[PDB]
Amino acid sequence: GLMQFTLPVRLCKEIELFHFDIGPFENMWPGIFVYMVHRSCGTSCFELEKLCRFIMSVKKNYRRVPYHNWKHAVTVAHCMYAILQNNHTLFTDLERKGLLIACLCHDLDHRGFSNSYLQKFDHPLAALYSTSTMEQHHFSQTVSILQLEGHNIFSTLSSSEYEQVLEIIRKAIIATDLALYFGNRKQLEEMYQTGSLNLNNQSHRDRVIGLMMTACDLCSVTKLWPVTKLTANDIYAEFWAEGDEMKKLGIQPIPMMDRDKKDEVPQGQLGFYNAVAIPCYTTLTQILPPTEPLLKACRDNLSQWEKVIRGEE
Ligand SMILES: CNC(=O)Cc1ccccc1NC(=O)c1nc(C2CC2)ccc1Nc1cncnc1
Ligand SMILES: [Mg+2]
Ligand SMILES: [Zn+2]
Repeated sequence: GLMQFTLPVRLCKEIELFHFDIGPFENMWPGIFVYMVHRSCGTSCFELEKLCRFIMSVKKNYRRVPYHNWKHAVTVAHCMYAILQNNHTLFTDLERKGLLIACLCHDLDHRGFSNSYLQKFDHPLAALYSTSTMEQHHFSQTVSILQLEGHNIFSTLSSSEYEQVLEIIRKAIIATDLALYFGNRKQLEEMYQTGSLNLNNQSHRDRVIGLMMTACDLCSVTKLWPVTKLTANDIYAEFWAEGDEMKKLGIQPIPMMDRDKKDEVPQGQLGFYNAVAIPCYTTLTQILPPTEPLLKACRDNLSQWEKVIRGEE
C-alpha cells in the first residue's frame, strides 16, 4: 500500500512528456511501468506482488527480435500513459487499468513477421485466425498469462468489471492491426466533421481507443529525431528479414522489405508519414486536443526525412 515507486529526477520529469525514451537499461523498464500504473490508475488498482509477477511473465514472452520486443511493449505503454495523464477526466477507472496492460501485452510473442508472411508461409496461426492473425494471437497470449496462478491482477474486480476490462483489452489489441486503422480513422474523421462524435456512444469510445492504440503503437515516429532515426533501423531489420523469408518462399517482397533497396527507405518513410502517421495524430489531436505534442513531433520527423533525401543528412 505505502511503497511508491520513485525515479531519478530526470526520469521523473521527462516521463510525463510524450517524447520520453525509456532508455537502454532493461532492468528499469518494469519499475517505469509500475510508476506509470500508480500515477495513471491508483496505487490500489493492482496488488503489487501480483503486478510484478504479471510484468515479468509478460517480459518473458516477448522475444529477442530487433523491434517487436519488450522495449516496444513498454514504449507503447508509456505513450498511452502520457495520453491518459493529458486527458485525465475523459477515461473511466477501468479504461485506465485495461489500456496500459493492453499496450504492455499488445505484441506478446511476436516473431517479427507480418500477418501477410504468416498467410504466405501457411503458418498454423493463419489457419486458426484468418484476419488480425498475430493480434488475436497476442490477445490469446494475454489471457494465457492472466490465467497463470498468482498473475490475475484483475481478481479484486466484480465478474462484470472483469468482463468489461478483458473486452476493452481485446478490442484494444485487435485495434493495433494497421489493416483496420485506415477504416477506423476515416469513420472517426467523418464523425468529428459531420459532428456526430459522441464519447458516451460505446461504439464511438471503441473507435477513439482504437485510434489511441494505433497512435501509441506508432509513437517511435513521435520521438526526438535521433531516437526515431535509430528505431527505424530496428523496424527495418525485421522488414528485410521478412523480405529474405519471402524470397525463400519464391516471392519478390514489396521494396519496403527488400534489403537490396535501402536507397528507397527515405522515400518509403515519406509515404508512411503522409499515408499513416500524420493522419493518425491529426485525427487524434482533433478528438483529444491535449495530444497535439505527438502531431508536432511526427511533423518534425517527417521534416527530418525530407532533409535526408535533399542530401542534407
Ligand atoms: C503496413 N504498412 C506500413 O508498415 C507502413 C510503411 C510503408 C513504407 C515504409 C515503412 C512503413 N512502416 C513503418 O515505417 C513503420 N511501421 C510501424 C508499424 C507496422 C506499422 C511502426 C513504425 C514504422 N516506422 C518507424 C520509423 N521510425 C521509428 N519507428 C518506426
Ligand atoms: Mg502489432
Ligand atoms: Zn506494436
